Amino acid sequence: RKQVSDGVAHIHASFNNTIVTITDRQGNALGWATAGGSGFRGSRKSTPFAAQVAAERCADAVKEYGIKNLEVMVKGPGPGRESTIRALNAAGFRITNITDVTPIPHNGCRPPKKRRV
Amino acid sequence: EIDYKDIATLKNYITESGKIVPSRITGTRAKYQRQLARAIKRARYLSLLPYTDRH
Amino acid sequence: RINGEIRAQEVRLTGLEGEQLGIVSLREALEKAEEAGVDLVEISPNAEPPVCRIMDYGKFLYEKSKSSKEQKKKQKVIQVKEIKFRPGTDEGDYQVKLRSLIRFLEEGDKAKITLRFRGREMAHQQIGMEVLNRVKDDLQELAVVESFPTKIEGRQMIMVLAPKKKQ
Amino acid sequence: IKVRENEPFDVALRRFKRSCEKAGVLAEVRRREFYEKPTTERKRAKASAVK
RNA sequence: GCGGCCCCCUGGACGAAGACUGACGCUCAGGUGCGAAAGCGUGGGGAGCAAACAGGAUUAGAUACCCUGGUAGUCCACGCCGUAAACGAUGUCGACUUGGAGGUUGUGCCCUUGAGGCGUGGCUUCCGGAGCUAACGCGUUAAGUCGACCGCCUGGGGAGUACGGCCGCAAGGUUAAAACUCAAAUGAAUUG
Repeated sequence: RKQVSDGVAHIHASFNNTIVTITDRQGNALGWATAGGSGFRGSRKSTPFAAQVAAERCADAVKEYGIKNLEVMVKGPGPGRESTIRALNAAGFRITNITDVTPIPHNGCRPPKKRRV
Repeated sequence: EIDYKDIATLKNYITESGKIVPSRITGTRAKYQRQLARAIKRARYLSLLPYTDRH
Repeated sequence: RINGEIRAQEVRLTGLEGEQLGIVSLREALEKAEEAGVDLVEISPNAEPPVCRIMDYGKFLYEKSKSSKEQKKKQKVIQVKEIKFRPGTDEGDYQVKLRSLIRFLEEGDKAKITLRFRGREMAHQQIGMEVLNRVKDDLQELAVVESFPTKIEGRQMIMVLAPKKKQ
Repeated sequence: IKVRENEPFDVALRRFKRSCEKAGVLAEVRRREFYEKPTTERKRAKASAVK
């Protein structure tokens, strides 16, 4: 619906997270999905197969509109990040951008220390 | 050499992002890259080249 | 059952505020959920008719998760407790062990006790039963016996106490 | 870091920019902070790889 | 111990030729100052995560190894504290003694003619001669041969504590305690 050929695909691959979100310029909700919402509770959520199944999950949740291409907000070096896009780019549509928006803070804050393992 | 007004020539020594290329690749003398880095930072202050290319 | 996985001809649909919507087509509910911009979860598929509850997706998800999670933490705080006892007991480290054991028991945790007999006690089970009685003797009003030992398994003993509950 | 990636490649080809961003250092500082140790660990590859 | 860019004071360091003073030098007992971080006093802040502390999982467990919060605290203002594996585990100053491969900094000349040689200093690493060492190793910046002057050591544990004194209300810091016990604690190097 209302093809514009430009939009945003926010993706964030974390150690226990990987998601895709679809929106246009303004940001009224269009589509999104969560790997945790796809199941895979435990150490399975961000796994590449869970990553890619959530990817085609989000894609299917957003195929209703049929617009040609968007931007991809690539974020998070967590597990996956490739099976996600590999399931996404396989949609057949055109892709416009790949951007690792993950900032480079320069002496920002002191992070935690406790974890020994 | 001691100049800073050759941003076109200076652009050869920066990355696509404009990041600071070590002499390990370029092979320039340390004295020269010192002044070059000074000039690059000052140009960055003047917004001739951005902090990074995603701006 | 999600989206097209729903197969029951008639389902019981209730509104967000709890109004009785009766039995309606799944298409209208799916359209309302899609406009509601979130995911769809069905609770009980095996019921006839299946029960469907509509609330914003992870709002209700993690609210019920909070309820279950706090109910899980309602159970007693679990470390693991086990301190051995030996008949070859000295003067004060006896009290050290006794204080450790009562400290762990006052924590209200499950019982876990292992007792090793010193060597040749299999022919001298009298000292073992006597020291066990003395444990009962020193825990007359302090501990309660659940099972009385009659058989020796290797060099230790399998026995479980019970917590004193105010009844 | 913004690039206009297209269909056929479908994978990577951003090694230079990924190395520049280098999320590993921020991941490591996320857990524990030291301020001192890496200096000792270095100066070994150059010293060893000579013959 | 010191790293973005600007503006005021600047012990140093070496290269050049010249210049004039004419021994004016070294260690320096006590004495004097500086001095990692934590911490303690009065004023503002907590993005930061974490001391304690709060919720959970855990084996033979002992507040434990991981999770979610979290106070001091770290930053500027003044004072105190003066200790650290404050180690190159090498007190300071001067003189002599095989050779090589480095970077780094500078002047002189001749082809700067590109990215050569020359004499430069200070450090840097790898070497390794002789020599020195118990060995490991060190090895023109010697742990080589000498010179001059301070500091410090005399078995182990007892013990950097007993006391006194000194300094700091504060935490503590320097001077140093025997009786008793042991026949040993050691350092480097060969087979699993």
